[PDB]
Amino acid sequence: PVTELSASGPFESHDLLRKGFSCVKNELLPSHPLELSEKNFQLNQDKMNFSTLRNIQGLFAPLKLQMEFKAVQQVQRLPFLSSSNLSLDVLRGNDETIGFEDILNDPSQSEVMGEPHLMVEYKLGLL
Amino acid sequence: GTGYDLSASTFSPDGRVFQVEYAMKAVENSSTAIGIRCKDGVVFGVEKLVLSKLYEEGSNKRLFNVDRHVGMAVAGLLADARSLADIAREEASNFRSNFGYNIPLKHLADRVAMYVHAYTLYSAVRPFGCSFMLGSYSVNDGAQLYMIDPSGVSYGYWGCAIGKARQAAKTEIEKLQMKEMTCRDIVKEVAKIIYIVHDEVKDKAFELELSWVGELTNGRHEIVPKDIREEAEKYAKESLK
Amino acid sequence: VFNGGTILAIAGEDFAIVASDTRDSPKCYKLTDKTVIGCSGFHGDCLTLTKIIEARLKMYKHSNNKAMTTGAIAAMLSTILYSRRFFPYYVYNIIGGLDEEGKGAVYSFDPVGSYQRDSFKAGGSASAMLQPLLDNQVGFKNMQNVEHVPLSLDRAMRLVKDVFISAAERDVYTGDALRICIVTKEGIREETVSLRK
Amino acid sequence: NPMVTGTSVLGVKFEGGVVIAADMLGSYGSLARFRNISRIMRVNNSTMLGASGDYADFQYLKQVLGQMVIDEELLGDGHSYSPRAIHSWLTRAMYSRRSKMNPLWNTMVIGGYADGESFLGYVDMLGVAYEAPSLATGYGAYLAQPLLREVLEKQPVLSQTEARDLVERCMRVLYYRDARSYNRFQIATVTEKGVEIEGPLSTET
Amino acid sequence: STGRLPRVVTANRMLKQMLFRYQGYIGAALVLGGVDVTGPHLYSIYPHGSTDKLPY
Amino acid sequence: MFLTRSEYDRGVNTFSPEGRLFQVEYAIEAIKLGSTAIGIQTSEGVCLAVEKRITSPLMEPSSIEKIVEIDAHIGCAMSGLIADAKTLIDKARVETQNHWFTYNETMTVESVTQAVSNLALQFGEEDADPGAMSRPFGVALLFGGVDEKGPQLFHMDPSGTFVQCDARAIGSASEGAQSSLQEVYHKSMTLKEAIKSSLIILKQVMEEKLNATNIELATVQPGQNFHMFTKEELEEVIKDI
Amino acid sequence: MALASVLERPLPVNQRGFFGLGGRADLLDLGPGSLSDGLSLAPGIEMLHGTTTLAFKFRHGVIVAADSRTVKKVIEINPYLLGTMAGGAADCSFWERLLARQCRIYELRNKERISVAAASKLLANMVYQYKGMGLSMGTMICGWDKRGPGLYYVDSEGNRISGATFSVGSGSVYAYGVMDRGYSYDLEVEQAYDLARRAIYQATYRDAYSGGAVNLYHVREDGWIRVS
Amino acid sequence: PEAFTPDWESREVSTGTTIMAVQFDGGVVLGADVTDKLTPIHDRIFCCRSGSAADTQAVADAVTYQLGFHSIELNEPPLVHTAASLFKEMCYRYREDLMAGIIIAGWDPQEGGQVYSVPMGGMMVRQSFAIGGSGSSYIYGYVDATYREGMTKEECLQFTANALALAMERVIRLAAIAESGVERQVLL
Amino acid sequence: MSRGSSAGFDRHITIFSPEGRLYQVEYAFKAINQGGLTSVAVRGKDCAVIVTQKKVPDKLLDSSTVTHLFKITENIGCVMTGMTADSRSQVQRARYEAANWKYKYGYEIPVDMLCKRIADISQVYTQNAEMRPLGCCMILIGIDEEQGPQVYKCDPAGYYCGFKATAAGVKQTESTSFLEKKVKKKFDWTFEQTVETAITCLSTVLSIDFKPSEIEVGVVTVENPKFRILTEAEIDAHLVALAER
Amino acid sequence: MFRNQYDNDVTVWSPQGRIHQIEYAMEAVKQGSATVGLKSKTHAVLVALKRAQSELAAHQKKILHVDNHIGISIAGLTADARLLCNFMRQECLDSRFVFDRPLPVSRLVSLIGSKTQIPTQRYGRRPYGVGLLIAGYDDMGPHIFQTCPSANYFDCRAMSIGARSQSARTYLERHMSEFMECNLNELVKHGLRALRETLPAEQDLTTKNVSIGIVGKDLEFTIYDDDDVSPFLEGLEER
Repeated sequence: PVTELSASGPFESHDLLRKGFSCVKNELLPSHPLELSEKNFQLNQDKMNFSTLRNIQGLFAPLKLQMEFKAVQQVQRLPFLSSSNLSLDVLRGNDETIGFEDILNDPSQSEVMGEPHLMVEYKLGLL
Repeated sequence: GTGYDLSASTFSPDGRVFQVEYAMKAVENSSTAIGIRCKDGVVFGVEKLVLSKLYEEGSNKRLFNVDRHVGMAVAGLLADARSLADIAREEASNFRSNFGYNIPLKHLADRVAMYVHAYTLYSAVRPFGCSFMLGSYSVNDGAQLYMIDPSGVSYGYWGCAIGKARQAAKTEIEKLQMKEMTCRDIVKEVAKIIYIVHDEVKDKAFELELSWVGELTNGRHEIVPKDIREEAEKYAKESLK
Repeated sequence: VFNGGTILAIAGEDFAIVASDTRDSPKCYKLTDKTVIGCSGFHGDCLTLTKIIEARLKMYKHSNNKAMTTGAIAAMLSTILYSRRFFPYYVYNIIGGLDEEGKGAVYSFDPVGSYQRDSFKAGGSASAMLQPLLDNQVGFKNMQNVEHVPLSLDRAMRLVKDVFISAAERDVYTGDALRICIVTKEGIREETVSLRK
Repeated sequence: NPMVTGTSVLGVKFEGGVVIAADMLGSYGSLARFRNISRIMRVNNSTMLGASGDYADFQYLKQVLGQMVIDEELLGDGHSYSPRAIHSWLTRAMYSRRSKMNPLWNTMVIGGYADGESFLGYVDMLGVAYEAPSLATGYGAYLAQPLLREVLEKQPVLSQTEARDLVERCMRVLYYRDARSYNRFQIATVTEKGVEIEGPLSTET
Repeated sequence: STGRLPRVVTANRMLKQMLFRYQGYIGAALVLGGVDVTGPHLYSIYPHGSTDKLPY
Repeated sequence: MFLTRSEYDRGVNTFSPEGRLFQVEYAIEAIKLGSTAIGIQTSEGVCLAVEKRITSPLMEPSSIEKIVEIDAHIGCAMSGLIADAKTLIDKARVETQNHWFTYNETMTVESVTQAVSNLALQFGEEDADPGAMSRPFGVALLFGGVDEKGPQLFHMDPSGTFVQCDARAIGSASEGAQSSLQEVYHKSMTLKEAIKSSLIILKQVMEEKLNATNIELATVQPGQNFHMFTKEELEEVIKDI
Repeated sequence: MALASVLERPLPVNQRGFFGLGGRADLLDLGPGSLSDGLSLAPGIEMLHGTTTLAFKFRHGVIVAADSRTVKKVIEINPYLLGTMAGGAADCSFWERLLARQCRIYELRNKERISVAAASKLLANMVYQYKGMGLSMGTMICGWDKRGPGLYYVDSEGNRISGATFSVGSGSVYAYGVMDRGYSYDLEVEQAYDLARRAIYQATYRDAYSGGAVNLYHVREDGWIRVS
Repeated sequence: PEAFTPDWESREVSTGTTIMAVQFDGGVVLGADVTDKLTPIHDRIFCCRSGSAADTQAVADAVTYQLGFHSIELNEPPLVHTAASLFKEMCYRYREDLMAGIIIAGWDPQEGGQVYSVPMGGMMVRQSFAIGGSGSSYIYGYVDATYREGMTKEECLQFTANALALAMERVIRLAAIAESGVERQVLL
Repeated sequence: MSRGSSAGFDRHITIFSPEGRLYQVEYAFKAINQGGLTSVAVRGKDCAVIVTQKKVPDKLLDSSTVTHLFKITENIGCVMTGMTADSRSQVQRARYEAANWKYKYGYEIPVDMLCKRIADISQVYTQNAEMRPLGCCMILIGIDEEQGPQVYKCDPAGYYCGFKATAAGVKQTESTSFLEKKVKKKFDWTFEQTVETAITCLSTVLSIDFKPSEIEVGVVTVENPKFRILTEAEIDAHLVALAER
Repeated sequence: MFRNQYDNDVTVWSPQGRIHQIEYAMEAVKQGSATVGLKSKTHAVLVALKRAQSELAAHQKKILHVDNHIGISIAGLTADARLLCNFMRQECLDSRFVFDRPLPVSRLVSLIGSKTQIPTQRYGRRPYGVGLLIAGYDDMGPHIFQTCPSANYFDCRAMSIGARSQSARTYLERHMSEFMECNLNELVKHGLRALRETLPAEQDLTTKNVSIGIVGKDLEFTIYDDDDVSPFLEGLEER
């Protein structure tokens, strides 16, 4: 029981051939306890670090970290080609640690990648 | 420094960021605020310029209450000054929420000054064209007076003046032995100094804006009461002639 | 479950009535000068729902440069209620008021927003017991009158009072200053009259 | 989680303000170690607040609500949260947190005096809110509720001394019923003077 | 990078924070032990991310 | 001294030293490249006449329609950039159907115009809600409908801003046609005479001659729905001269 | 402020009210009665239910018929398209109101009316998206398009069956029987059979709750009519 | 109206390390019962850990991180109230996701010995003494009986040793935190 | 300012010149001299000393707030040279990065690793078009565990290196020559000799006889590894002991 | 002349320490039509001059309704006025929802100040080119506020903004000593005479070109337009 059917206004349109097989019936209770903890791990780590910076040092500290992260993530490679995130790792501190995201299920060999223009204009918020 | 001065991320051939220097001149665009730290408190005073007789008295205030114990006197762009007042209020409230006591004034000055500096760093935002002073009093800390300028440099002062006539006001403050005066005599002298450096012809028809935080308010920032402000203005006028 | 709620709404030829028995669930809050809603459910959901309806009424008035009619309030409330269909509001709503012809109008809802216009509607725990008697009492015949009871306003007031008196062989029967909201062409008129106990 | 009742919090209106009682006790379960703790908050001059339930959430809402009061203190624009404003804010907060799970398990009795009109409100963790001339949340809720309602029906208009004595009798009956040492109870009163709280008054039979 | 031979506390931190990240779903119970400039250090890390610095 | 080049018009978001945004006035000039559309609001209804400007005889005229239907009681007349016009037209259509779904009633003319304006005024500010437009729409619309307040005519220009009107001309000859509507219009005239005046002015300002193929007329009356005049109805109306 | 705005997070630290791993976070969750009303895209256990329906195609149209009367048993999607009710009343009404919204938007865009195949497919998609979440629909979409009379049964379980005779409800077994028909029945003879079939349901009941006449229908080429 | 509350301490314990901490004049004496149960958050601020070992150690590491960082920022010895505030933040936010109860005991120049107690569910209450973990049965009554409200370092050590020793009778490693520093002491 | 890159070989940070030089980084190096202050750091047998000018050109300014010696961790101190706000912001970043290191690795950050982290961040600033270098220099000191005293100097280009003695500021070249001459002779200065060396370098290349209020001295020692800033009495004792000799 | 590099963006400080796009936005305010706001001890009225191209158009909607106690009069770009009005309306709704009480006028105006200050510092934005005259009524009495493109706001006893509003401000400065004890009728007349002072000597106020909006102790914010202004205009002595 999730409530939230925006159903006030469930007027949204989807591309049927591109949506694949979506089952909102089961998209409310993750498949594993660790599914979201791992999906959003760099997100949650950034939020934890920004929170400690905010609480100890002030607004300026998370703002400058987020501004550096935004800048480096923007001189990148178009989404249908893999990037190295060299500068972003140097900023985040992952230039000298290897996690399981780095060795498992390598992003550089995806086994599946979409169309160039569709992936670029999805990153641009155009759908 | 022409050619190297359209961005806050460009260095002049002699290591000068010129947008920040132009922002400090922007502070020099406005009328003067002085702040004097005394033996038992801090007193602020602003040469507030009456834009019109149509404005309700108290509008366009330049003496904010940033926390229960901190008061802020500003110069430069007033919109920027109000945004920085909001930031300083947020910092003080956040500190109190996390740690359960009133934020030290030095720490508050550091937080806000580091915000101002963060704006002096990018091409996406421009430096703040506003300078301000913070002043507090605590029984366990004494009086404290800080000035932050648009470059993000905050120092601690015994007497400060920001604005158009900061140099003349600074000359006039240096004659005061403020380290051994109470807030009352400092209020009278602050009014005197505001009246001295006012340029009666170029600028016209100002109104004093006096404020203190001290032990006479029990470490609480306040506007100087109407009668004491009247006495200070009368002293300031009679001393001018 | 969650007793104490009995809403009797009656639409006449030019008036609407929404009567509730207070017991803690006070209600029959007024929406516009032509509309009254009556919420009989969990109290917190009723408060939040009426706040949402007020906000949406203000937004409608700003967008459309007019106050929103009874049928439009009903349709909006139906979509608001269905918005939480997999986690429903536990409320039973009745909207009473005037339509744009000036006639009476009464709408009743599920917790998920199913509504239809009624000539009268009893809502709550006591509603099941009171309904048949007031039904064969109000009609006096089998002729349809799918939107307006033939009675006059004073006669309909008398019927409401008499049926709540007849509820004394029924559930709680609050006897707690019966709330009565009357929608007429001259505006809402809350007329809380105490059931003598 | 196994559920335990919240510590009792009372309150009755009178002519010229509202009186609130809230006996000091950390919990009735495994947190009874933590004693001599006050469940009453002073929001501002016209508002006070007695809370029954989780003390963590009471502490969190003390933080948030006191910081809102300080935030308006700083502006000094002549507006302050009325008792009804605080009551409605708490209702919105508890409904919001009930829905977005993140629970706030606290039941509050908001009392106040603004504009020559006493306010007494009830808010619980589900979003239920209302107003009554007397309230009782916590352990002996259904034991003190009929007492208060009948007394108010007999006499709908009370004074400070009458209201305080009635609250005394309710708390005593909650003491004679159950043997928990109610040495630890606070009485609070909001009037035109302000919110005046006296500390741990002690029953001596 | 550091040019120093590691510290046993560094290994203990890495292990305990990795094992805490995977909420006990990685079934590695370890007996870590080494020797740095600080001296001999023996730890016992458990699958849920809890260590214990011990003599044996 | 010296005359120097100053340019304030090559980007949106730039005010001239006059308080004036030039990239929006250049979009209004973009309107003046469209075809002329005349809308007259009477008490018997609202008429919409547009000049079609068929480019080739091989082109299906039904596909270049400058008067469209938003709902059974509203119709739009277009002038300017077609690709932008159809975006605003689809916004209007979807908004009317959203309103019907939610509130079970027909959206009024002014409310449709307000929704289209909310869409149309959201330019500049591109890196805030991607999929936004980034420049003014180069199309002016003429919403003419019948609602609770009788016949109504609205006008929207490359600003996302609408004003109610009683006789508008938009397009390439809007100045001359507006000067003509200035006298030919009186506040109580019948719909037949509104159509008459619309077609006379369209004949005046067109470089071609009135045949039933190079113009386009639509009307919305209180009882009848939105109606687009056919080849024979148009023939009869023009042979009325 | 400008920096937090250039960042476009928004994340609950670069805002106001943050005092730990979160705090008040600009209103401790408290918000407004929505930021957007409708006219734009944007625990109650006692939902309502339905009973008995027919529908057959034809030579001259499609014929819906329901167990009399009050309550509603046939949704009037728009002048040219009909639909029956089974399962949740709110489910059927809401999802076919959304379907009529889609049908009207289609007609406005394309200047021709939607086909019955397309309409039933849109409905089947809308209710298939929430399969397994408790939606209870039993609609039966009928109409007339450029391909002739159309009749589809669309279900909340993803079913979308085309057919020339359908029947839902209690008397369905007796109503599908008694459906001895022919594709070339006269119109009067068609009304006859649908009457007789809802009757052979209620030959064990009579006018009352979900009882009355037959609430007959008829989908002609220029839109449906109500026969009686 | 009954204001029913989660217990927060009858969720999952089944066990206990029977942590304790007593405030004497100008210091505290934590005390607990080959491993060590007194986690030093700072130089004069310790803590005692109740709940799940993993979650409690995660919270203690994060507090050590944040307290050291904050102490360097403000250029003062950390207050015990500040460590207790950080602990309370994480033990109240992650209340439903952690099994963590904390006793923070320490010393700071402007307040002296402090025994802020953060039970499960996240709650700061400063206390003259705090006990925790399977010890709300034997220890609580005896300590309420005898506390003397003003002990010295040595008497406080003996008192805490007696309480933890009767918890045994149902090793004893202790630490006294004065201004002069921490004097850890192992008993048996 | 809004956005874009300034065209020119010395006007954007991401433009090379025909000779492959990043001129905005060199202009940042000139920004280090904005302030007119020189810093000396000297490494001894068992101590490291940072000495900087303390100019306070204002009677009204509270002189206890003017300082360029900062405490990064409990055992690492630095002297910042350059633009004052940039210096304070880089100190704030170094403090955060050191706290993160202690969190992740369980032991306190070394000096070389702290200057490496700060220099990695500085390199990221030099490579991207949205950010700019900081016009400041960081000289870090600390006692490691088994190496000894450490003096390290990060710089605006992202370059860092360890030294036996180093200088930053206006008189960096003159001080570097002075310290080279001193270090060629003997290097195992005890603790007093390192302080005298740092003070003599500063007071020679500036040709200024110092007062305890015109100079700042922060020290670490092997026996007292914690960063310490000497009081005016201690600096005056050192100065009188240097003058008598 | 030496100004061209430093006035094209709101993120560039001129070497004189001036942002010039802010001043150009202030000019954008001056390009509207005059609107007047003034208050007595009990009422706060807003009087506006409408332009409709002088024939064949319903005039501009110059006075807008924000809440039951707040209403605004606009001068400057219309798109900006609508954006700011949507903001004001949403904030008033949020206050009524969360706190059940009418949002104070000063707090609303402070929020507008922050909202409109952000574009004057950020890249890829421009200042708001609309100036507002906000008339409110809350616990602290009537209020008149003036908001600017520079993100400044002023507490006014009376104020006129728009094109040729200096004449109205001269009138209001001359006559403000008697505004407070004026009743509603002669307060609206004072506003009408000021607005008339913003006109040529030939043109006169009519019902077709005057819009009035009153809020007060008993009144909710009401707008009087095109025939409702006749009671107020009938009694206005000639110029």
